[PDB]
Amino acid sequence: FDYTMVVIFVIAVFTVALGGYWSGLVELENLKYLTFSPLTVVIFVVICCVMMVLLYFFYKWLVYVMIAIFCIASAMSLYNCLAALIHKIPEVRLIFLSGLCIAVAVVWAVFRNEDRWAWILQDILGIAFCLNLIKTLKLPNFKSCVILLGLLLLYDVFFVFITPFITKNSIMVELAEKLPVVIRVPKLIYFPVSILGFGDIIVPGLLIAYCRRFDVQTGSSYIYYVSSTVAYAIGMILTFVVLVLMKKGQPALLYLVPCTLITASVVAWRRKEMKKFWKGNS
Ligand SMILES: CC(C)C[C@H](NC(=O)[C@H](Cc1ccccc1)C[C@@H](O)[C@H](Cc1ccccc1)NC(=O)OC(C)(C)C)C(=O)N[C@@H](Cc1ccccc1)C(N)=O
Repeated sequence: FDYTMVVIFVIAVFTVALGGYWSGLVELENLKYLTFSPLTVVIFVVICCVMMVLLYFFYKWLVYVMIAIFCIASAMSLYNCLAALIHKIPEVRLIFLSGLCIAVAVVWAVFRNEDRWAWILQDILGIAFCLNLIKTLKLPNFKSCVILLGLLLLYDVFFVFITPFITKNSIMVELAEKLPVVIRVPKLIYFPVSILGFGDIIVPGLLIAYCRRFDVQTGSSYIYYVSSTVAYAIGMILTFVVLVLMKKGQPALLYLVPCTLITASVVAWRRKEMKKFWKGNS
């Protein structure tokens, strides 16, 4: 047990409970986006696998390409999130916000080496990126949710567990000039860092976004969203316990997808609404 492990859990739940909640907020005003498809989901999974293999085998230039793309995407996402937050309280303001965001992104790009104090910048950029990507990506129905979660679960478990049995080098032991995707937090006793991927925040984030959208659509207030967030937090705690008591790295998707899927299925089945929750309205 350590204080750092608490901080990662708070970040991984605050920015998923807010990413999911915010998704339903725009849904409310619509009733007054790149929707996925099962074939599209499979294509995205295959492209993710190919991208990961290319990252591992062509690392030298792929790291710089990923840093540049992540910097631009995170600057844009931070601008969008800050503009959305400021819009509520009563353009030159947009230009100033874009300038501040690009200044933060440039500072992060030029200060990626010092791990003493670049982790704050990387955490803020990652939280903004995850929030924006959860808001903008909408799933059509629970079938896509289940297919994507299961395919990612099998893919990630394979990549982390079966790869050591063949490759002489786990692939993720090299993937975490480090990769600009993983969230880095040093030991918060005096400042050896922890790592949490963006997938743990995004994929259950997409499921919670869909749950909140369904909440808004059907009429129920907070049932599915609260249930999914509670199960996601319990999954994070269980993953942390298993990681500490196993002394090895652990694929969290393994202790996240079953919990979230089971809780969503149970909460949908208790009300006899599985068919509607699975087909997708309209
Ligand atoms: C909640 C968290 C604690 C769990 C964390 N596991 C993880 O973060 C998982 C695997 C991983 C990632 C990076 C390094 C190792 C292992 C993340 C893993 O599940 C996802 C899979 C995924 C999901 C959706 C879409 C695409 C991919 N990985 C992912 O999103 O892609 C990258 C690698 C680019 C971040 C972990 O095991 N951390 C260990 C690993 C470690 C890091 C540093 C030193 C020693 C050991 C730790 N003790 O900090």
